Amino acid sequence: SQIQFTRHASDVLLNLNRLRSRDILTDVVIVVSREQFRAHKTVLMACSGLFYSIFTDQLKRNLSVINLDPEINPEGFNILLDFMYTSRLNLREGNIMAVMATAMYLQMEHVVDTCRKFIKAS
Amino acid sequence: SQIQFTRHASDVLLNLNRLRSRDILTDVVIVVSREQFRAHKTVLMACSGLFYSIFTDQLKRNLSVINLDPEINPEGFNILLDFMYTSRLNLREGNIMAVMATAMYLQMEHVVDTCRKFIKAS
Ligand SMILES: Cc1cc(-c2cn(CC(=O)Nc3cc(N4CCOCC4)ncc3Cl)c3ncn(CC#Cc4cnn(C)c4)c(=O)c23)cc(C#N)c1O
Ligand SMILES: Cc1cc(-c2cn(CC(=O)Nc3cc(N4CCOCC4)ncc3Cl)c3ncn(CC#Cc4cnn(C)c4)c(=O)c23)cc(C#N)c1O
Repeated sequence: SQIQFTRHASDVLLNLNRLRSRDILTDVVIVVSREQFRAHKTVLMACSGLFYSIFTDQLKRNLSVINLDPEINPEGFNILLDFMYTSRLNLREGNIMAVMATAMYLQMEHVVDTCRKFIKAS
Repeated sequence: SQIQFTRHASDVLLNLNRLRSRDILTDVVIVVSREQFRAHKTVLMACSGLFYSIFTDQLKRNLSVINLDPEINPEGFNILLDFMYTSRLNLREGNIMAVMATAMYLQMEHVVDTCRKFIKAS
């Protein structure tokens, strides 16, 4: 019975990305080898099984720094972080393997499955 | 050139609402007369000109309690808060005026315009 606003969720996500771009209310830095990326824990939890499992635990919920596995490619992480905030996944031949492995680690199944589709289509 | 995930933003918003329902990483209580509502400031900012203007200001960004105008109907606020987190607006004959006035106060134009449409259609 409710009126549905079909662009609202996309508009929210765009505004959340705008807040990230201005470092407004970001509450964690994710450290990936020599690079650092600020984010909102709520968005990370919404998009990643790894981050969900980390921050749901009261033991870890208040952490302000998360150090990822040093084997994780920073570019691959950046691609996925941008995906979380945009719904747009930049997959190429040159990044597919890194992106797929990073998405497995972050526990992002739809991206992993899309990577499998990308592989099949080339 | 990016692959588009058409359900991702909706899925993010659903997960943010799930976090709200469990009081996970909520960072503000909004006080509306005798009622209180917990939320994520980032979502409020993403959906409301009033909350955007409040929390962007470094003077007010860290506030944990916001007291709304005592004239604001708590039910009307609740309807709009649920809209922010769901994209679904519960407009009825019995709540339209309160919802419209609350949306004006919260600076949520698309809802206000939809309220104007609802009035025109009855
Ligand atoms: C929106 C979105 C979410 C997830 C995704 C999020 N999460 C975390 C999660 O589930 N969070 C929440 C769950 C609930 N619940 C609802 C009520 O019932 C219980 C849960 N409530 C609030 C939050 Cl924040 C994910 N967690 C796991 N996976 C799966 C995976 C994987 C994988 C791939 N390879 N490997 C090794 C593992 C997800 O995809 C997401 C992945 C993608 C992708 N790709 C995506 O576009
Ligand atoms: C997604 C969504 C947003 C807004 C809405 C949000 N905001 C706050 C805002 O604009 N936040 C941000 C803006 C930017 N910028 C992008 C780059 O350029 C600058 C801005 N970046 C990040 C954030 Cl969080 C709104 N603020 C104002 N209004 C308009 C109004 C009104 C009104 C109605 N009656 N009265 C008296 C006032 C909005 O609708 C929204 C309203 C609705 C509705 N209905 C809706 O479904």
